[PDB]
Amino acid sequence: PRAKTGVVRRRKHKKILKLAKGYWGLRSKSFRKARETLFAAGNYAYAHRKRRKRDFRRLWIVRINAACRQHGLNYSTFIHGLKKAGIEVDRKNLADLAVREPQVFAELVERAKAAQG
Amino acid sequence: VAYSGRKIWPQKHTGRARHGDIGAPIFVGGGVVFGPKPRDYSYTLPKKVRKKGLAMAVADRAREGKLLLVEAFAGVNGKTKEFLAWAKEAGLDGSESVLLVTGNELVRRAARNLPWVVTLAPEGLNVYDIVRTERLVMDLDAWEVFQNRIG
Amino acid sequence: KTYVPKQVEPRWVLIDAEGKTLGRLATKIATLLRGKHRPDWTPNVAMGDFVVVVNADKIRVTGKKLEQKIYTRYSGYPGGLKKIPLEKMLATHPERVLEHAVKGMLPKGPLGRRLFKRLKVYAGPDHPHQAQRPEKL
Amino acid sequence: MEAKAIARYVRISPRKVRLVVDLIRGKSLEEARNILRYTNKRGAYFVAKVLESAAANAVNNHDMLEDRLYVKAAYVDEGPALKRVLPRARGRADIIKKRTSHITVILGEKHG
Amino acid sequence: AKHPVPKKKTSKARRDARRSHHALTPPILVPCPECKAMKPPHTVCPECGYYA
RNA sequence: AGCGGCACGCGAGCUGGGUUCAGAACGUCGUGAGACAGUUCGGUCUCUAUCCGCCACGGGCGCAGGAGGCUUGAGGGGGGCUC
RNA sequence: ACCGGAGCGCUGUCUCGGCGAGGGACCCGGUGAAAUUGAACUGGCCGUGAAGAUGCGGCCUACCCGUGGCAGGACGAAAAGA
RNA sequence: UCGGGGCUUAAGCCCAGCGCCGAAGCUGCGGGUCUGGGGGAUGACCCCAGGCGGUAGGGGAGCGUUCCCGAUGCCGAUGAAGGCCGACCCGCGAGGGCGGCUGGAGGUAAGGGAAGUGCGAAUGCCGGCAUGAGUAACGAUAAAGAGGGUGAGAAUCCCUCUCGC
RNA sequence: GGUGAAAAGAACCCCGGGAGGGGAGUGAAAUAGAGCCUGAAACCGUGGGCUUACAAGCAGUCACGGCCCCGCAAGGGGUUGU
Ligand SMILES: [Mg+2]
Ligand SMILES: [Mg+2]
Ligand SMILES: [Mg+2]
Ligand SMILES: [Mg+2]
Ligand SMILES: [Mg+2]
Ligand SMILES: [Mg+2]
Ligand SMILES: [Mg+2]
Ligand SMILES: [Mg+2]
Ligand SMILES: [Mg+2]
Ligand SMILES: [Mg+2]
Ligand SMILES: [Mg+2]
Ligand SMILES: [Mg+2]
Ligand SMILES: [Mg+2]
Ligand SMILES: [Mg+2]
Ligand SMILES: [Mg+2]
Ligand SMILES: [Mg+2]
Ligand SMILES: [Mg+2]
Ligand SMILES: [Mg+2]
Ligand SMILES: [Mg+2]
Ligand SMILES: [Mg+2]
Ligand SMILES: [Mg+2]
Ligand SMILES: [Mg+2]
Ligand SMILES: [Mg+2]
Ligand SMILES: [Mg+2]
Ligand SMILES: [Mg+2]
Ligand SMILES: [Mg+2]
Ligand SMILES: [Mg+2]
Ligand SMILES: [Mg+2]
Ligand SMILES: [Mg+2]
Ligand SMILES: [Mg+2]
Ligand SMILES: [Mg+2]
Ligand SMILES: [Mg+2]
Ligand SMILES: [Mg+2]
Ligand SMILES: [Mg+2]
Ligand SMILES: [Mg+2]
Ligand SMILES: [Mg+2]
Ligand SMILES: [Mg+2]
Ligand SMILES: [Mg+2]
Ligand SMILES: [Mg+2]
Ligand SMILES: [Mg+2]
Ligand SMILES: [Mg+2]
Ligand SMILES: [Mg+2]
Ligand SMILES: [Mg+2]
Ligand SMILES: [Mg+2]
Ligand SMILES: [Mg+2]
Ligand SMILES: [Mg+2]
Ligand SMILES: [Mg+2]
Ligand SMILES: [Mg+2]
Ligand SMILES: [Mg+2]
Ligand SMILES: [Mg+2]
Ligand SMILES: [Mg+2]
Ligand SMILES: [Mg+2]
Ligand SMILES: [Mg+2]
Ligand SMILES: [Mg+2]
Ligand SMILES: [Mg+2]
Ligand SMILES: [Mg+2]
Ligand SMILES: [Mg+2]
Ligand SMILES: [Mg+2]
Ligand SMILES: [Mg+2]
Ligand SMILES: [Mg+2]
Ligand SMILES: [Mg+2]
Ligand SMILES: [Mg+2]
Ligand SMILES: [Mg+2]
Ligand SMILES: [Mg+2]
Ligand SMILES: [Mg+2]
Ligand SMILES: [Mg+2]
Ligand SMILES: [Mg+2]
Ligand SMILES: [Mg+2]
Ligand SMILES: [Mg+2]
Ligand SMILES: [Mg+2]
Ligand SMILES: [Mg+2]
Ligand SMILES: [Mg+2]
Ligand SMILES: [Mg+2]
Ligand SMILES: [Mg+2]
Ligand SMILES: [Mg+2]
Ligand SMILES: [Mg+2]
Ligand SMILES: [Mg+2]
Ligand SMILES: [Mg+2]
Ligand SMILES: [Mg+2]
Ligand SMILES: [Mg+2]
Ligand SMILES: [Mg+2]
Ligand SMILES: [Mg+2]
Ligand SMILES: [Mg+2]
Ligand SMILES: [Mg+2]
Ligand SMILES: [Mg+2]
Ligand SMILES: [Mg+2]
Ligand SMILES: [Mg+2]
Ligand SMILES: [Mg+2]
Ligand SMILES: [Mg+2]
Ligand SMILES: [Mg+2]
Ligand SMILES: [Mg+2]
Ligand SMILES: [Mg+2]
Ligand SMILES: [Mg+2]
Ligand SMILES: [Mg+2]
Ligand SMILES: [Mg+2]
Ligand SMILES: [Mg+2]
Ligand SMILES: [Mg+2]
Ligand SMILES: [Mg+2]
Ligand SMILES: [Mg+2]
Ligand SMILES: [Mg+2]
Ligand SMILES: [Mg+2]
Ligand SMILES: [Mg+2]
Ligand SMILES: [Mg+2]
Ligand SMILES: [Mg+2]
Ligand SMILES: [Mg+2]
Ligand SMILES: [Mg+2]
Ligand SMILES: [Mg+2]
Ligand SMILES: [Mg+2]
Ligand SMILES: [Mg+2]
Ligand SMILES: [Mg+2]
Repeated sequence: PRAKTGVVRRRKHKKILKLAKGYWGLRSKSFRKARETLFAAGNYAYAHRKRRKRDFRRLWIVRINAACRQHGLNYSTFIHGLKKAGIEVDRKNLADLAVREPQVFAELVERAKAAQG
Repeated sequence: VAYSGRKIWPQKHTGRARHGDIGAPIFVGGGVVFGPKPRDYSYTLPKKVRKKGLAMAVADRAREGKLLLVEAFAGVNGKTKEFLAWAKEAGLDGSESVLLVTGNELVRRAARNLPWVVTLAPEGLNVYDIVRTERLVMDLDAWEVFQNRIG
Repeated sequence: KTYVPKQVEPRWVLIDAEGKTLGRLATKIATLLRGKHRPDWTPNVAMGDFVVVVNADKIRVTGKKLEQKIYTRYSGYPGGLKKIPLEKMLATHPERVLEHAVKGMLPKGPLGRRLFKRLKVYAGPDHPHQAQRPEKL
Repeated sequence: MEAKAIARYVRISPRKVRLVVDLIRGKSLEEARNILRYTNKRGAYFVAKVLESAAANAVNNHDMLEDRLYVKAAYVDEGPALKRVLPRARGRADIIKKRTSHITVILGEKHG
Repeated sequence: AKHPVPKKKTSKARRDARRSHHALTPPILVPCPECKAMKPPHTVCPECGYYA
């Protein structure tokens, strides 16, 4: 009983060329160039999913510290204040309040100010 | 494989790969690697199991109710239509596969062509064929010889 | 899902120059070229205020920087390395010395280069009195 | 409507006939007849010849008017190549592909 | 062969790019005054002729 | 009438006298075949540059009306000798 | 037609190069290869790294695409180092 | 050129202090798998805790390919195998379904058996098509020019004259 | 090695020196049209969408934004500017 390659190999290749659509030049036409590209692609994403946490950990901090200093105080103090008062709210992201809903930020500012001193 | 032995090319400063003869399995057309040769597939199953199985098969088809001994083969005279008539009387409506065991050469000739029937000599009784069929039916002269092999 | 600003509006600004420590001042200017002070900060769009400096020909600087500090400049050719000292920068093109700093403090990419274009430095003042000009400090 | 014509297996490299085809894609029939008429390339002759046939079909098979048909589209595809050997210095031999072309012109009524 | 040789297959991109200046240009033509047809300027052509 | 670096700069630039294949000989060593930072005569150096770089020369587009002519010089380069 | 030294004659061997001829090179029309080729969106310096980097870091520089030329690099090609 | 910019009661060094930033570490929330303990008379399943980087290598559980029993069966012209497409469904995954198009005569469940059973590399073997590139070259530097003719087409075929070897 | 169940292998007209096509015709099917079943991939080409001429690259990934396309919708697909 001989089991020639048959369809098996084509389908496995074809299945990867899909995955690699849109890649530059040979990386999307050649199975071998494709697989190589996809290898790194998987790792790049996995590493970037951990990154995306930090990409915003930051963005928010700037944006916060930004509006934060309009009120005369700085982020590193603002957090000392909030954290001092036990105001565990405003998970950094929600301190988008600095943007829309400014008054509430101004509120949280005084609260943190009163807490610190 | 039918090729020569000559070393296809010198293997040095040729620049080509490196090879011996076309016969080598890396070449297409070359010889097969661990491809199959003819071999014996049989083995000697312990006799005591050849028995137990046979008995157990006949038993299974009895505990099931499907077994039926007979002798009143009036449908003698090797002619399918006759055995076909005897079949109905005996409740073998041809609804289920049957392993008809009998010493009778004619009754054999009769039932032979029915697609739902498996004629068979008494000595030929065996596990596979029993299990294949849905119902065992055999003449009493047969049930003596099966009872003889083991019983 | 985090906020994202719309088409902003170029806030302009007017900075002095006299007496300001070159680098110290240069920092503040940069942070203004980027948002970083505007709470709707967006690192891929550029919306930092336009900056306009004047009287740059008066910038302070500590140490002996006026003779010590020298600016290098490579041309493709052999020996093409030029060594121009601070003293000579101000003596000739003086707005130059303020640029070589802030530019060196902006990001590197294509956007960073756009930001540099949002900077206007003069020795004067007498800058082109377009519109906005809220002097700062 | 539209009427096509195709000359297959023309002994001439596609890369070379294509230049002449690009030269008349979408132009009028009268314009092309002139262009191909004074274009200095072996390919012109062929592209012209298929161009002419494309017209007769348009008229004698599809009613459309000569006074107002043009090259809606056109193109050349590569057909099977005649490979030949070629003795070379020191006994080595090269194969040389005398390539081939399928030339296609498709015409259409000017306006409506 | 001997000494220099390409270090890498040219990409279909770079290849076509090289060829950006290969395109032809239509022949310059003018309607001949005598006949109705077209001629290449400064030249005589069949189905026509010239004056003296 | 400087000394060094640049794969003791540079053989896809050249040469090939020297070294460093096969021939042959001298002195020398070895029974020998042979051997020698010992010597001597002879001895095939590969048309086609893809990319970077370099010398030149065009095509495209841009320069937020279109065009003809004249120009400023940021930034480079050349020169720099001596009796 | 062996290998070394010298001299006379004569010379583009040289100081030191110039001009000219023809056959190529170059442009147009016809036909149309090759070694090579992981894939390429393939710059400079100073570092750095398996100790000699277009691909890492910092900095400088650089509009997109070709054509005729040069051979410093791609530890260029060739030959699984003799 | 201290990574750069740039820094002088510092953005340097020394001593003291309060902050904040900062990993795939730790916490929060959800999920998987294994292991252990417990409820489950119960398989199923539920709960709690703990472990889960990995080359040589050991162990375990699966996926697909060819063929055999299951086949005098079953699916198939109201469309088999194969091919092309899919942003859908299931699986951790190898995979399996489903829908559309193509294709036009085969296919083979559940459950088992047997192997020529899975390829990206071997300067592998065979074939196909690329790159260099419209590039080098068109094979002796004895040499060509015109008129006339034939022909769908003529520098290249025929004739004449001139020239050269 | 393979048209199709069967040559029914395409009369006739049209462009062309021919080749090859366009109609007409046969056939269930002609993208079964004659090295003709199926017709994958590399490779070449035509049209359409998004995109690119101040830009630094193992060609991807993450995020946001613009354009084009699907669905009444929340949404999804393609592309790529930073
Ligand atoms: Mg195999
Ligand atoms: Mg033989
Ligand atoms: Mg032998
Ligand atoms: Mg043999
Ligand atoms: Mg060898
Ligand atoms: Mg064989
Ligand atoms: Mg039977
Ligand atoms: Mg100093
Ligand atoms: Mg970027
Ligand atoms: Mg980038
Ligand atoms: Mg001297
Ligand atoms: Mg020295
Ligand atoms: Mg030197
Ligand atoms: Mg060397
Ligand atoms: Mg040295
Ligand atoms: Mg040397
Ligand atoms: Mg040499
Ligand atoms: Mg040398
Ligand atoms: Mg060499
Ligand atoms: Mg010599
Ligand atoms: Mg010498
Ligand atoms: Mg010598
Ligand atoms: Mg020697
Ligand atoms: Mg040797
Ligand atoms: Mg010797
Ligand atoms: Mg010595
Ligand atoms: Mg010698
Ligand atoms: Mg030579
Ligand atoms: Mg390179
Ligand atoms: Mg270089
Ligand atoms: Mg100047
Ligand atoms: Mg100068
Ligand atoms: Mg100079
Ligand atoms: Mg000089
Ligand atoms: Mg002699
Ligand atoms: Mg002399
Ligand atoms: Mg003379
Ligand atoms: Mg000299
Ligand atoms: Mg000449
Ligand atoms: Mg030539
Ligand atoms: Mg010649
Ligand atoms: Mg040519
Ligand atoms: Mg470049
Ligand atoms: Mg150094
Ligand atoms: Mg490193
Ligand atoms: Mg490293
Ligand atoms: Mg490198
Ligand atoms: Mg890195
Ligand atoms: Mg670098
Ligand atoms: Mg540069
Ligand atoms: Mg050329
Ligand atoms: Mg050249
Ligand atoms: Mg070179
Ligand atoms: Mg050269
Ligand atoms: Mg070299
Ligand atoms: Mg070796
Ligand atoms: Mg520093
Ligand atoms: Mg202090
Ligand atoms: Mg358990
Ligand atoms: Mg139990
Ligand atoms: Mg762990
Ligand atoms: Mg593990
Ligand atoms: Mg082990
Ligand atoms: Mg299993
Ligand atoms: Mg059944
Ligand atoms: Mg049926
Ligand atoms: Mg039917
Ligand atoms: Mg149905
Ligand atoms: Mg169908
Ligand atoms: Mg099968
Ligand atoms: Mg479901
Ligand atoms: Mg269908
Ligand atoms: Mg199907
Ligand atoms: Mg099975
Ligand atoms: Mg090879
Ligand atoms: Mg090789
Ligand atoms: Mg190689
Ligand atoms: Mg190999
Ligand atoms: Mg081959
Ligand atoms: Mg091959
Ligand atoms: Mg040539
Ligand atoms: Mg030749
Ligand atoms: Mg030529
Ligand atoms: Mg010849
Ligand atoms: Mg004539
Ligand atoms: Mg005549
Ligand atoms: Mg004619
Ligand atoms: Mg003639
Ligand atoms: Mg004739
Ligand atoms: Mg036939
Ligand atoms: Mg026809
Ligand atoms: Mg003829
Ligand atoms: Mg015909
Ligand atoms: Mg038709
Ligand atoms: Mg019909
Ligand atoms: Mg159909
Ligand atoms: Mg039809
Ligand atoms: Mg089809
Ligand atoms: Mg068909
Ligand atoms: Mg054919
Ligand atoms: Mg074919
Ligand atoms: Mg068939
Ligand atoms: Mg295809
Ligand atoms: Mg296109
Ligand atoms: Mg656009
Ligand atoms: Mg870019
Ligand atoms: Mg960079
Ligand atoms: Mg649209
Ligand atoms: Mg909707
Ligand atoms: Mg992108």
